[PDB]
Amino acid sequence: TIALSEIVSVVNTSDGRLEVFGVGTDKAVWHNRQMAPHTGSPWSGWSSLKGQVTSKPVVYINTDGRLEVFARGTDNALWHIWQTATNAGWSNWQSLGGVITSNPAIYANTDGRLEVFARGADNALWHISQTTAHSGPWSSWASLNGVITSNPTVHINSDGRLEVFARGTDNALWHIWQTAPDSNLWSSWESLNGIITSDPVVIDTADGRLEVFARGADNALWHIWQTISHSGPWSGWQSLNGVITSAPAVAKNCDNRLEAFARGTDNALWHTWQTVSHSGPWSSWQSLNGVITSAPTAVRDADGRLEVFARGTDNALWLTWQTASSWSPWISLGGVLIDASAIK
Amino acid sequence: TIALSEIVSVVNTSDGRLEVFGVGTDKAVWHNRQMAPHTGSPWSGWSSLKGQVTSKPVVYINTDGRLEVFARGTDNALWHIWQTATNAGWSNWQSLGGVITSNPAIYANTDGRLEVFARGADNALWHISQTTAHSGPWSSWASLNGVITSNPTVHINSDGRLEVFARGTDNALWHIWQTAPDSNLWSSWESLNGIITSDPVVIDTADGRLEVFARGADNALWHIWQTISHSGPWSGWQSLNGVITSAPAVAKNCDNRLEAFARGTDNALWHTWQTVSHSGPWSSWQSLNGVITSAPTAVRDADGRLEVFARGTDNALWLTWQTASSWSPWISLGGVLIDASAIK
Ligand SMILES: COC[C@H]1O[C@@H](O)[C@H](O)[C@@H](OC)[C@@H]1O
Ligand SMILES: COC[C@H]1O[C@@H](O)[C@H](O)[C@@H](OC)[C@@H]1O
Ligand SMILES: COC[C@H]1O[C@@H](O)[C@H](O)[C@@H](OC)[C@@H]1O
Ligand SMILES: COC[C@H]1O[C@@H](O)[C@H](O)[C@@H](OC)[C@@H]1O
Ligand SMILES: COC[C@H]1O[C@@H](O)[C@H](O)[C@@H](OC)[C@@H]1O
Ligand SMILES: COC[C@H]1O[C@@H](O)[C@H](O)[C@@H](OC)[C@@H]1O
Ligand SMILES: [Cl-]
Ligand SMILES: [Cl-]
Ligand code: NA
Ligand code: NA
Ligand code: NA
Ligand code: NA
Repeated sequence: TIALSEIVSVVNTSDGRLEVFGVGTDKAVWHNRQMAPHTGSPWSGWSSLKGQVTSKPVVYINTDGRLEVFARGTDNALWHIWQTATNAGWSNWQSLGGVITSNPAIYANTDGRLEVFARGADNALWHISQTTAHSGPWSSWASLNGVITSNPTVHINSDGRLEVFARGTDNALWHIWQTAPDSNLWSSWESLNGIITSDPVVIDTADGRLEVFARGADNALWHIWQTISHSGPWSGWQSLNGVITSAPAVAKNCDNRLEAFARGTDNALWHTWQTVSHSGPWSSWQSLNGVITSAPTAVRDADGRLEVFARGTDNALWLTWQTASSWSPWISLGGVLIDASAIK
Repeated sequence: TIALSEIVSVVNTSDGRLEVFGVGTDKAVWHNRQMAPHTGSPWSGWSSLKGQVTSKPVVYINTDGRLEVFARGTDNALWHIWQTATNAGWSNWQSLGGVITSNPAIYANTDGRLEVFARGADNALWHISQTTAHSGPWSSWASLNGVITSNPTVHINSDGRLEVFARGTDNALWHIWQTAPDSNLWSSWESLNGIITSDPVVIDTADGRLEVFARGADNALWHIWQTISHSGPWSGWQSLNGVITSAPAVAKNCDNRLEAFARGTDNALWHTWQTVSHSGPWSSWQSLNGVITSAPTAVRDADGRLEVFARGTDNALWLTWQTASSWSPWISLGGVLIDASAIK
């Protein structure tokens, strides 16, 4: 099992609007977007992209600005749907085949080719990629092996090498990396040790280091980071304390200070942030209230403010954001969302 | 002729350090970099990359994080030098041949291939590109025609199409764009009218629109923007007032508010900024003091603060940056820099 998942995928679009993707009771993918590129913009409301999915739907932005959404289908294949033009209309759902047993994880190679990572029936990590920048057709499926028990997460190093993170059968954090940008050549799997009870979250720091956050065996938030830009050795695990009842979400303030969000024991949203600078010590955990039934999802908007989404007790998506002094009261974006995570 | 040029090229590197490139009295390219990814970091001091150049040296970051510097040689060919590894050592200077009559202008295509633009002996716009992502070999040279009387500037649209801007023989702003990302297919040249007396500066707004700044016939700062994301029609010219005696420089605050810098009639650095938000009205012009002998060069650092470089009366490079309340007093980074601009 893993800590309670994020309920939506969010992106800050090429025209600076937040757009959220979730799963309805009907197992279709629904999306909601800001009208305007500003904190507190009015929202479209929920509209259906249809499909029938059995994973979290995961949006990624192509290097040409076109959104593309990846999800496991009811047939256990990887499916996708994409904008035919930047912030315009959508394709039909198309199958990329395979059989997958996790949420997909996506990143652009330095050459503009999306690469998708997902667990297989064998609990190994599999991958498939665009054969040309921001376009089909796609490569054959292949395996990067391992034995994983969490959803995988991918990020790019500051030298353009993709790196993937996942929990192992021993409940340690494991990782594997490209040996060169855009490559089909990967490292061996390596253990970063620890005992983790959530999906891992990966972010690039202002100084080009990967930093991974995960819930610990004690339900505290832990983190570990590359000690040199795009390189090991890693720091070894450090606790950020708290007692959290969901997966964490992490985003960068516009001054690059990291901020972590998670559900607390009182079912409120809690957060901890770097103080002073992106090199600064972490704050005490503080409450942002709400009563939430999912992990929070955090994103920086076009005004450089953090916005956080979470499911409420009514199964609506609710939203709070940074103000000059504080955070805004929770508002409802409505909808009825399910946790469709392929791993729970 | 054109307004007095920027003296350096600056980048925020893949490990969040500012690195500045200039030309010495010896016509070699010199560089200076922050030790640490923070406002007020100590600097390396000036070190030589050698070469013998007759343009502003222009640094660009490859999609794999490797810096690459482009300059016209004393032989009037395009030359370049690149990091062999991300924030590591440098190649030898290599010729990309051709004959050019402007500073080079560089952007990455969505597929990771750098494309370089420079004026020819015929005063047409010429271009050359990497044949593969972040690597040689390079394409043949070819012309995009036109007749230009300023250094060209290139930016990518929010839909991944490169667009180039330059002053025409009629002193209007002209532009030309790719018809598709990564394409060799371009539009016809189109006039945006106006009368401009500086190189144009181009920036992408938070909402995915190109906005161009240039000095006017009245030595005021003017600007014009795409009215729709990655699309015409354009806004038509609007004055931001001031009386400026250098080219302008523009950067984005970490909340995406645009800020323009230029030398004033008193030879001090002056600036004007968007107030409230990236959609907000522009401030009155205010002084940041100094006595400068170049256009300013503006960049946002890893702490989300603007830093501005300018040549002093002693021909040293000086530096001021945003503080909580104000701006820091000018400090000297030393060196002896010349304006090597291929167009003055
Ligand atoms: C990232 O996991 C950190 C874990 O490190 C382990 O070595 C500790 O025994 C354990 O403490 C209960 C932590 O959860
Ligand atoms: C973020 O959740 C907002 C919640 O606010 C709570 O105070 C309400 O009782 C409850 O009302 C349905 C909401 O779910
Ligand atoms: C994201 O919300 C989608 C839901 O919208 C609701 O308004 C519908 O009643 C419901 O259809 C049964 C959908 O699941
Ligand atoms: C961008 O140039 C704006 C120019 O627009 C011209 O139409 C004006 O006559 C002229 O006013 C003196 C401005 O410099
Ligand atoms: C940015 O320029 C700083 C200048 O400050 C001036 O106040 C000094 O007189 C002068 O001293 C050499 C410097 O060039
Ligand atoms: C960027 O500064 C480079 C200059 O460094 C100076 O210290 C040297 O005297 C001078 O060599 C004649 C260089 O041009
Ligand atoms: Cl668990
Ligand atoms: Cl002039
Ligand atoms: Na954006
Ligand atoms: Na905060
Ligand atoms: Na950077
Ligand atoms: Na300012």
